[PDB]
Amino acid sequence: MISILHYGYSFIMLLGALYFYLLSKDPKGVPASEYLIAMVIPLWSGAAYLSIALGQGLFQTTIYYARYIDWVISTPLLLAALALTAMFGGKKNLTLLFSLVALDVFMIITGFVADLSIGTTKYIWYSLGVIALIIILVITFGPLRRIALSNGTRLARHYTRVAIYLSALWVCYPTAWLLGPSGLGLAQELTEVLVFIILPIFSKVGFSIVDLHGLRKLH
Amino acid sequence: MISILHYGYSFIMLLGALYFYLLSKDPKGVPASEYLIAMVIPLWSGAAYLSIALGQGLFQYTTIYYARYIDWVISTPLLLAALALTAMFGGKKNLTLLFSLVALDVFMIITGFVADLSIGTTKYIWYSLGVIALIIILVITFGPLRRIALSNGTRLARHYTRVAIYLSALWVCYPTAWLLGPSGLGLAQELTEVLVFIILPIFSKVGFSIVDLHGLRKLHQS
Amino acid sequence: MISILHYGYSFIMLLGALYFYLLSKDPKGVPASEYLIAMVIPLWSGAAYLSIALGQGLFQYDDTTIYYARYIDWVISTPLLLAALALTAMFGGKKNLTLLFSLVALDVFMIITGFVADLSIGTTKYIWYSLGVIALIIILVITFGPLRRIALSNGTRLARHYTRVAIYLSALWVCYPTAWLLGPSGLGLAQELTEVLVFIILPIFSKVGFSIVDLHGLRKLH
Ligand SMILES: CCCCCCCC/C=C/CCCCCCCC(=O)O
Ligand SMILES: CCCCCCCC/C=C/CCCCCCCC(=O)O
Ligand code: NA
Ligand code: NA
Ligand code: NA
Repeated sequence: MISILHYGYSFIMLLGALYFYLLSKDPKGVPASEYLIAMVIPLWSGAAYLSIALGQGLFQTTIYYARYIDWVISTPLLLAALALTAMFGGKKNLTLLFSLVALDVFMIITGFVADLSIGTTKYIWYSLGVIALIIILVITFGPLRRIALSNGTRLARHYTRVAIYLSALWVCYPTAWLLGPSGLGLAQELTEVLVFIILPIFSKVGFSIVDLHGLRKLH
Repeated sequence: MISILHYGYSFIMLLGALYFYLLSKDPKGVPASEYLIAMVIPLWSGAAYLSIALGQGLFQYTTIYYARYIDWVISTPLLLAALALTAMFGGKKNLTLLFSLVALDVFMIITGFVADLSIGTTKYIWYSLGVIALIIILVITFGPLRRIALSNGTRLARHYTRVAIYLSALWVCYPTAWLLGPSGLGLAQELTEVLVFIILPIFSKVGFSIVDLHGLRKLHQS
Repeated sequence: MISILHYGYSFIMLLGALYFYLLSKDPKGVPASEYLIAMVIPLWSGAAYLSIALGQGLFQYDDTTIYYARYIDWVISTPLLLAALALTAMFGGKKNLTLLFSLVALDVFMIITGFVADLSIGTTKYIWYSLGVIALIIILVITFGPLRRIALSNGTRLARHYTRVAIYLSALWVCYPTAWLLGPSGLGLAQELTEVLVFIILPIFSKVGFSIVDLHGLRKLH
């Protein structure tokens, strides 16, 4: 079951990538950079999840290490997408964007180190990752939202919608991680696998459908 | 012999790097970034192949020359950056297209490494994903990236076309050698593969940048 | 004691990061990028040294302990430190990102040769070490030559600040390979505990000390 769920996920990622590629050819005022980011996220994730489907991107708790290889690239790119949405039609703040990238890469590395750790040490690393996530959300709903508001009512309305979308999904990851085999071990592996199949379909493909459709409608 | 071939390779990389350094001191309208990229590629490749010469950048698994992937994951995106910057010479940069090539290329090299670690059907899935990435890189090279070159005038576009064809002819030899040698079908012997992955990169790295830098320098006015 | 020294270091990195965050809130003409770099350096280093304090970021190898988390630290914190130095030289003028990325490439190479030297034994170790020292010498040539000439092109006052931080950085930087060679990774003349103390005290000055000196001096131009 675990193998065919990962093959299915990789196929959905490939269809999302092809959809974003088709949109890119009639871009309706959205810069090519947004289409490139929207394609890299699912292709990279698709490849990492294909490695799990093939029996390769895990070692035996089972550590699904290919998830961290995925997220360490896909998650900073998602925050770049969200930052570029806030900045659409205005000056870029690349400092703020790279602040999110740095927090996010740190967050994913702490999760990988937490997974390889035992006891108190595990929850130290996990806590540092959660703190990085809180700072990401403070930026999202604070200074980054203020840039979105500076770019007019329609853009700020779209940004708010994708900020809530992204944030609601993002808080689910560390919650599932803590409940599952990597943390307290209350949730079963098969549950956790389905959560880390379904959540990222929404976080990667769903998010960029919502984001690119909104930005395109501003044309 | 395999150790000595890697030492010789590393020495040629050093000479190439020092030659590009010397050109950089009299740049003839070529920006400093082209000289930097042309130096990093052979110095990085030189270090990676030195590790193979010393017996460190390889392991038994059949021998995996893993230091080749450490080499290519840096030197190959930089070579595509060089090609892209040639297409954009005298005109506006399209860094979105440049980074598209980087992303495709890093993915291609990683699928190679994973293919080398794999056995059976799995090996050929990773290899095929790498080949698809290469095909897209060549579609970009001869389609949108060439249209940028054509926008920068006749002489630049002629040079771009020479460099693009030179790169493409060498680049298709890599996955061809991979598939024929011990990592794939095991038709060619280890030594044969080693010599191909010594001689190809001398032309791909040092050769490419000699052609590219000389062609850009010739466009210089006074 | 080694564990407690690392906990104390991480705490000092966190206090430094918080000080730079507080300065960033009233920035006095210094761009946000300088404050971000000044925060990332100590947070990253603090995390890497936390892994040593917890007993994770080290292993036994040749009957000696490799503090591998130092190289994880330095491969990110050291290129950021050179970026901070380069941005100081360019303050009030056109950026030279080519020269900045030249220093980043040299620096990342230098740290990687150190890591490989640490994993090596005999002649091989000193080959890798020597390549990293060559990279450091080139970094220092850049720092006191072309990068200082950029600082001089941004006027007397900026160039005086640049020269101060260039000397500060360089004096600490030459200590690292010196300690490395004397200590258990090299000749084994200095004891493990001495090398641990050196690689605690030096980085407090290199990371937090450097950004205090750099940011105070830039803020005073306001
Ligand atoms: C945890 C990994 C650490 C990686 C560090 C990455 C971030 C630090 C680097 C600095 C980025 C600064 C960006 C400068 C852009 C200025 C232009 C602008 O603000 O629009
Ligand atoms: C050892 C690993 C090497 C990794 C770093 C490689 C860096 C090579 C890339 C070149 C960057 C070019 C900088 C862009 C130039 C813009 C114009 C300028 O301000 O000079
Ligand atoms: Na976006
Ligand atoms: Na070029
Ligand atoms: Na600075």
